[PDB]
Amino acid sequence: MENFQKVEKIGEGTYGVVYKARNKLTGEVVALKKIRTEGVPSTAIREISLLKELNHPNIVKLLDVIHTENKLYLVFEFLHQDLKKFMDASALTGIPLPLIKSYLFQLLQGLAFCHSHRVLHRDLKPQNLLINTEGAIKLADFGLARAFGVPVRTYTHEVVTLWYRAPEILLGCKYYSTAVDIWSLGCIFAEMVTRRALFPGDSEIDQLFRIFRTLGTPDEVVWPGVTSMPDYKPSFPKWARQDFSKVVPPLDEDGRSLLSQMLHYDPNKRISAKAALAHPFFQDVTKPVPHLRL
Ligand SMILES: NC(=O)c1cc([N+](=O)[O-])ccc1NCc1ccc(Cl)nc1
Repeated sequence: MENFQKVEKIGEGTYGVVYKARNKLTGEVVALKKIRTEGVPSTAIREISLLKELNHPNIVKLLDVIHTENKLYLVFEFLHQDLKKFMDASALTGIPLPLIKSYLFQLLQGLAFCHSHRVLHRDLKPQNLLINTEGAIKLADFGLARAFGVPVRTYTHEVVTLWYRAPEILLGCKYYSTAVDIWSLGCIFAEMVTRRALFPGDSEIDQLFRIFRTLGTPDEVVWPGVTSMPDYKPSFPKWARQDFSKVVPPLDEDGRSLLSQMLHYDPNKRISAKAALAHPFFQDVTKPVPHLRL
């Protein structure tokens, strides 16, 4: 590192390996992601560079985009833990409702900000949500999907998680909208509540059918235009919708109501982040401190 000092290898992101590193000069501790290939598309560097100006308290700060030696590195502010690890650590007792609500409220503020600036995430998941000791939670990797390209694999034959993908993406829609992020966040909200992934599909069709088995196979009534989607097949089985009370028990009606609006099939009916922030569920929102063991 011409200016760093790898503290250790965090993990293996969807784009490349991620390291915790310390800037030798400033002494700042950061997350360094080496991006995956043979020249680095100039189209990508310009788009990524624009994300440096996208700051909000609930968005992981992109500190630098380094294009040198024909390689691409992204330098991000560092946070000590992700929501996936936190949920596993809170598996026995569950994350307290006040903290679940605080986190959801903060993530929606983060999404409202990105979306108002025409920036989508497209691949939200527990591992991309970072938390600190102060009770803050932040979204990591916003806009990388568009700037770069389709995921599929990390960089070393690793299985892409489809659990949080919106149905319109699974049905082959080529144009993503802000709604895909709201869907993923609804899936995460449900998971924090029940302590089990809502739709743990192990293939694109299994993912789609797990959604259908729970929310009902969509039709033209609830989702105008669904039967004309690229990958829609008239042969899809027709499952009846399950009662929401059985999906995320023992969540209260305010919570179930908000979740139902975040999981509407029609992306156009799906609630926006701005509107979700005003939902009665957040009437008593607070900002608790989590018990974090680092
Ligand atoms: N910005 C970051 O700090 C960060 C970035 C990526 N990533 O993919 O670019 C992954 C995890 C991250 N932190 C959470 C974390 C998790 C585990 C450990 Cl040991 N230490 C920190």
